[PDB]
Amino acid sequence: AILDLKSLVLNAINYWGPKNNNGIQGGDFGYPISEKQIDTSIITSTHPRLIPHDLTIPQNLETIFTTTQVLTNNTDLQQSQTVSFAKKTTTTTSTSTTNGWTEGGKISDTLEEKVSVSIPFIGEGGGKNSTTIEANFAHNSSTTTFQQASTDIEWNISQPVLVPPRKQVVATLVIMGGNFTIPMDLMTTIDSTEHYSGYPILTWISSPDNSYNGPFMSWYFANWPNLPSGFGPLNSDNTVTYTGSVVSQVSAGVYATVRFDQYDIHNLRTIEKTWYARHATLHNGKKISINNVTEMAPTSPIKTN
Amino acid sequence: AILDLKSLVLNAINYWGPKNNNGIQGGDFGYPISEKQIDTSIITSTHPRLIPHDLTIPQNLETIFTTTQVLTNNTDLQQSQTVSFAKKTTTTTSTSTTNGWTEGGKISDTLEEKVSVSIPFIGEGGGKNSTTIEANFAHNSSTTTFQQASTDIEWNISQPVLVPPRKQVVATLVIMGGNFTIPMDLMTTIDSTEHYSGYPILTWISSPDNSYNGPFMSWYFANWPNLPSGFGPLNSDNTVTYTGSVVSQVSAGVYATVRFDQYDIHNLRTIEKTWYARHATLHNGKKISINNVTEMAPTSPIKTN
Repeated sequence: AILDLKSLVLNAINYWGPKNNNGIQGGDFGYPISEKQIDTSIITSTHPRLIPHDLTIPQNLETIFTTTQVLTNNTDLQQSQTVSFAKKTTTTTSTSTTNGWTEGGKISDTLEEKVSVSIPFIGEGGGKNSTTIEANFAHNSSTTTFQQASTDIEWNISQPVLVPPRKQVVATLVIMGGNFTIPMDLMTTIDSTEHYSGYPILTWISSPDNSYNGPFMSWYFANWPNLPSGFGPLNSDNTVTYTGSVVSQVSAGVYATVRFDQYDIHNLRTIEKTWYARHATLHNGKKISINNVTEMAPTSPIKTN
Repeated sequence: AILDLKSLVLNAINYWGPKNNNGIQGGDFGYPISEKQIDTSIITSTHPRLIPHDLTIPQNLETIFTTTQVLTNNTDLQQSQTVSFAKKTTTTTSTSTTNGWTEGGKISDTLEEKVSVSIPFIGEGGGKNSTTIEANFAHNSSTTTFQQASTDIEWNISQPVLVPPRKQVVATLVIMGGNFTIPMDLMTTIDSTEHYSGYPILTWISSPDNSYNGPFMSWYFANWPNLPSGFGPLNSDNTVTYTGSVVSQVSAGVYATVRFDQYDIHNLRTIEKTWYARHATLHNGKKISINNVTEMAPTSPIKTN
């Protein structure tokens, strides 16, 4: 859930009040105090960090783009030709907070973070592969509403291919992608715009006639016996880190292959020969063995001793 | 357990052999082959990484060192004196592999890694605190035997203290430490000293007369249907990462305080007054509010509006 930090602060104040006056020397604030006697607008959220719980089970992929290039040689000499693809695709992430916090109902501005996430994946025919993708993730600890972010990438594939005399070679680019659900921790640190004696002031406590006030320091929040589980200990700078959580839905292209089909130039109905470029290209630009993502186990010759 | 990678490699070879000869073009290796027909000594373990599963429950501490310094003023003028402590302590870690692997029973050389680990801790009186310690961890994926490592640190505490006329002030240093059990992942990557077509060769397969051989490439290991769970997919460089595990026992000093007791110089039997230095010192050298680790809630004055 999205916890109401203002309510929790009020509850902590009303716990300590009758016991030690929240450390304030003097005053009659009239415990239990009303929410009208505090003002938590000075609370800040700092150092936000998404920490993915990286996927380990190889994920299924689907074709997300396919296109062709036609290469022709109507001469009697073999020609070294070059096939080049340049395709822009957009990775999308949709991130929703499961556990988070808000100061009294306030919705903070959504922030964006680049995060590296593991993408284990299955090739055509069932091959198991591992890679990593860096993508933009939007996040907002104050609401469960989905936060969208886009990351544009470019698939740049260049390939020399030997085109025999009187042949047409068709090159087919296929990009495989998937939809992945990635849970992450979302840590945010509670601090304040105001401090006293080294402690964030989570609110001032006003007397019922608003004539005087005293500060509510973070020590009293961190050490409040009924503090909910997601709130951490006092940090070395007297802030308190909340360990929240999100789930992100990630739609991304993962790898691309190039297939070649050769035809007699006079008969473009019948494929004479088919083969793949020896490497596939990953999202992150790395090249991997084509055998890893197709039904072609790698072969080798015998060696004499 | 410590898996026998040599046995697993043999099993993978004998799975694929009758089906596609492990991709080797020709030869009669006589499946199922004997362990005598392989040699996995070329397998390497690379990129070892300890990844702690960081502790979140604040841990209990005990006094691990205490010493004193005596400051004396037999004059009629207050004196600003300085108390200084310099104490060396040694953090120890003892790390045992739960899940790992060995090549045929071989025990690799133990390696050492500096790792940062979270240390949530409880102060005197119950205060909750958070810190981090960097320490040496020894690790060895090939054996369950404990691997020890030491990390020396220095506690340097310097404090001016105002000593009234005709008083003795005794400064007592107390260092609190604990014993923590930290589970970690231990990732190691399987590679080889030899490669063919971009793939690590996990072994050569020899004919029964040792007259010829063919390479067993990593593709066949990663895609062997009975591969045990800890072995990952093919990486982008055709290696295979094993996700192993260790448990480490960590003995470390966490924080230090300095207490002052004041006596009339003529009566060293009766404490007149006691107070603490306003900050404690952490293992990592940072200073924290003394209130965080003692039974002294922070106080504040009232402010007029």
